Amino acid sequence: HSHGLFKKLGIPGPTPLPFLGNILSYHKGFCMFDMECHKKYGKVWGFYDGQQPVLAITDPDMIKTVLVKECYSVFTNRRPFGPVGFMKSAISIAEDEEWKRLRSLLSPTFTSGKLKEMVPIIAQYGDVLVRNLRREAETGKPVTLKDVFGAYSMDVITSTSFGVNIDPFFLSITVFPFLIPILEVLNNFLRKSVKDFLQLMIDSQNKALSDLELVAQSIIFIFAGYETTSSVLSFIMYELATHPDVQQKLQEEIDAVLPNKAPPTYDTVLQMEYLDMVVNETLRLFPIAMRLERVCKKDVEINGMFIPKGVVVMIPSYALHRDPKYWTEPEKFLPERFSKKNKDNIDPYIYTPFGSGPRNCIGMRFALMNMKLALIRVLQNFSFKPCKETQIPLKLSLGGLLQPEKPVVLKVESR
Amino acid sequence: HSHGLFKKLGIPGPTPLPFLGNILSYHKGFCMFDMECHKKYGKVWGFYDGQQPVLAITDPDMIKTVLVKECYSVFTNRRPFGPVGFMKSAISIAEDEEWKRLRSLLSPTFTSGKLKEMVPIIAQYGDVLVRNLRREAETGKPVTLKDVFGAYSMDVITSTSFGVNIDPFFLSITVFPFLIPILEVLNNFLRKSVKDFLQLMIDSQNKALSDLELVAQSIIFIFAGYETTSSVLSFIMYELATHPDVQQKLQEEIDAVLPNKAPPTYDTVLQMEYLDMVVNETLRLFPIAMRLERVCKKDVEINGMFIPKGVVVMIPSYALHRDPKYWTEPEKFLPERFSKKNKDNIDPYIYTPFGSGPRNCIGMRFALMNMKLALIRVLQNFSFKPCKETQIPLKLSLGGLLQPEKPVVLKVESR
Ligand code: HEM
Ligand code: HEM
Ligand SMILES: CC(C)(C)OC(=O)N[C@H](CS[C@@H](Cc1ccccc1)C(=O)NCCCc1cccnc1)Cc1ccccc1
Ligand SMILES: CC(C)(C)OC(=O)N[C@H](CS[C@@H](Cc1ccccc1)C(=O)NCCCc1cccnc1)Cc1ccccc1
Repeated sequence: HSHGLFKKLGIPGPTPLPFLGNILSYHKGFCMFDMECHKKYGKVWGFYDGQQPVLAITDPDMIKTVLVKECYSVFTNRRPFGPVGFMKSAISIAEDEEWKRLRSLLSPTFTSGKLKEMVPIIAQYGDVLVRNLRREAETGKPVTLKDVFGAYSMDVITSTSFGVNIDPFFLSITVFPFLIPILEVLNNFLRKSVKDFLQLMIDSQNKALSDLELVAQSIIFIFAGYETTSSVLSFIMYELATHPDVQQKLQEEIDAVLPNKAPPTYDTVLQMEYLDMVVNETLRLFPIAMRLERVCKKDVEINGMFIPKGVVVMIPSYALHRDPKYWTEPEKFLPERFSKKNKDNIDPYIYTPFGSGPRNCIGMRFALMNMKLALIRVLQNFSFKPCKETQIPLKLSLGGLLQPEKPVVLKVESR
Repeated sequence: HSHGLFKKLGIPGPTPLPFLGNILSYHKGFCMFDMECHKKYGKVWGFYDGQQPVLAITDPDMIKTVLVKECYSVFTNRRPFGPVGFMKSAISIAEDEEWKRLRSLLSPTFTSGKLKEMVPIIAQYGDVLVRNLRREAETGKPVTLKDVFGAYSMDVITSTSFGVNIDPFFLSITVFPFLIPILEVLNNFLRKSVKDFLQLMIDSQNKALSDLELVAQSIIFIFAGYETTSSVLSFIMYELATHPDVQQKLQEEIDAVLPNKAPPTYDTVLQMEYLDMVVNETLRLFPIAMRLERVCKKDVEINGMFIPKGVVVMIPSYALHRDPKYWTEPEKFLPERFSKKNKDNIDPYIYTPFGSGPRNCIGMRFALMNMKLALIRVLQNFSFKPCKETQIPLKLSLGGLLQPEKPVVLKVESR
């Protein structure tokens, strides 16, 4: 009863089936579906997540309009996600004025000054990461990176935020979004554990912040602080192993900036350009968000195109990061794309690993620093080679979230 | 999990039961529940329609703030009603900017000029109403008013709007509002019959109006144009029968303005003050809307009182129309309250039979004229006396909508 929206507007796209819409095309993942649609319809197309119309845009100006120019006015909130419960007060989930309050309350936590305070604290768990790698390296045995990276990722998020130091169904959500309010009325490790980030959240309480709403942000920061950091670091070391010349050229820069295995400081990390080039190129190949979404809260006509209320505007970050119309040989791992000689030829609204506009990743600078502090301390001590069980080429998880199919396993040799 | 909102805010009210909230108190109707709550907690109280918090206000300034001062900004929409289907595009149901468009598109239909055009058309069915009453009067037999009034009400709405001339479950809606989106995906006499009001709706099409959205307004105008007119006219004739002095004093004014049973014109109706006093007093005793509601779309602090987002602000029109703190002997039918000697002592935010602010009854002036044109032609020919089966005193429908329990039946005598 709503599958004729894009047909009325003259917007191309795949023909939706009743109830299901176009979800059956997700059998190859969100990424392959966006790449195929981008090659079939061009700059703009639409589809249906069940009965929910989703409009996809690939025009950099139109992307700037949604993410930056018309953020506070029209494209303020993402697709409604539930059931969440008390997590509705989370900044990544809150909407409209409730989000505007949380954004300002939590913004001063990721400043250039607050990050510099965490470098002396993070430098501890970097050495634990090396010494935990030193054990599984002297013993000739392939290492699951996401395990030793996830242990480092959780050790950082619990101390930077609080100070603690320690060593299948969403498919029906899109088909049955009417069942989301159902589960809300159908209804703890942290609801009392909360009873630094945690400091400022009470120091931005001295229009203040609640407590159940303080826990919700802490849980959110623990999610993204754990899974995103470990998953990207795994993606990086796979590329460094499958491209040994890049791994060595990176090791040469680390030793030049940090001789005698110097401790990586805040200022020494921002000086390494080839390290940032490797991180940015890996994030181009593997944008863990895959997609950026905004809900059209009222009828608009952006860049000469009518968009009706309720439509979910989507930006296919993965499909744009691998578009041959912007990247030469887009499947190859080439960090020289982000060299200061070639960095100018990159549209910031085509390359969006952290989003754009007022609602981008608030912890972008923290995530870049955390991963760079991890790579520096690890590559200072070890080199990485592919193993017999190393999945080459690496398959992406055909499911929902952006992960490798088989875990990344490489050989570790101590320098 | 949300029954502590008014307890946190220090707002009094009845203690809600889990899931049900306070709906069990509706066993005496919305009206008796509001009257008892108004006497128990005073100016402001709160309750829960299941899990939905509803705040009741009785302060005229605070009522003016919600209905008039902060309408476009905060209190723009009513309680979400569903499942409606295509009727979501109806002006009484539409929200935010969609309603603002429909209001302006349909406003010029109820001007003082458009009503004057319908007086020569309505005057036809007034004589049919008399001649249909003349048959059941020469035959000594009590008449069900709502039947002969409903036949007149439908004959007017179909010709004024188009030109055609022809002679149990909502309880679960409040407990299970999560089931409303369910029924929406679960899914005609007028969807093709539409294929004057109907004129202007296409003449306000020559940012225009749709067609399925044109039918939705036509159906809405047929609802209120049928049930409201007949129900109030029944309430009026009961009061005129149970107060024969008022019925005669009204008959004297009608014959003075319209001698020799003159045809009631637009200008002759607005001259009769005692007729308007009878209509206004009946609407005080019987405000068919009972309640006025606005959804708080964002946190506000109106008249020194914090109100959170999502709360349904409610104005108990019935309870305020019978408040002894504003009306002396509020249960008695006394049209002299609206005399030009005493009309000044009436707060327009306490007496709201048609609402107030930008979202009041758009067909207020049409309804007043339609009923007055009906009373004039009927009282010119007949007098009304109570019968053996006349329910004296009249009981109100203890259920949902404001109706009499037993239908109003009176004796009719031709003058
Ligand atoms: C490699 C690491 C990360 C990447 C690539 C990444 C990427 C993203 C992207 C693409 C968005 C959406 C931007 C948009 O919608 O325009 C986002 C949102 C967000 N990210 Fe991250 N993220 C990373 C790590 C983190 C970390 C460590 C945190 C720590 C708190 C974090 C917190 C958030 C929050 C709170 C939001 C929602 C902000 C809002 O809705 O206002 N992310 N991230
Ligand atoms: C005795 C007769 C009537 C009474 C007492 C009455 C009363 C009311 C009241 C109290 C409201 C809500 C006002 C508010 O929320 O502030 C309303 C709304 C409305 N009424 Fe009536 N009404 C009557 C007859 C009619 C008629 C004949 C029409 C013909 C079209 C009509 C059309 C509407 C509409 C469309 C709305 C919603 C307006 C909007 O939401 O913008 N009503 N009425
Ligand atoms: C992706 C899309 C649009 C198709 O549907 C959605 O699932 N919507 C996302 C909401 S799920 C929720 C995760 C969660 C909450 C409670 C318990 C378990 C799990 C969340 O709010 N997590 C935000 C974490 C911050 C983050 C994550 C990744 C990278 N950097 C930062 C909203 C969303 C989507 C994409 C990026 C960010 C946020
Ligand atoms: C009352 C409350 C707040 C507790 O819940 C609601 O049921 N909400 C009302 C929505 S029901 C709908 C009626 C209908 C639609 C399709 C098919 C069958 C029935 C409607 O939109 N009818 C508006 C008709 C205009 C009118 C009616 C009466 C007097 N004058 C004008 C919204 C509402 C409430 C009170 C007054 C006006 C509108």
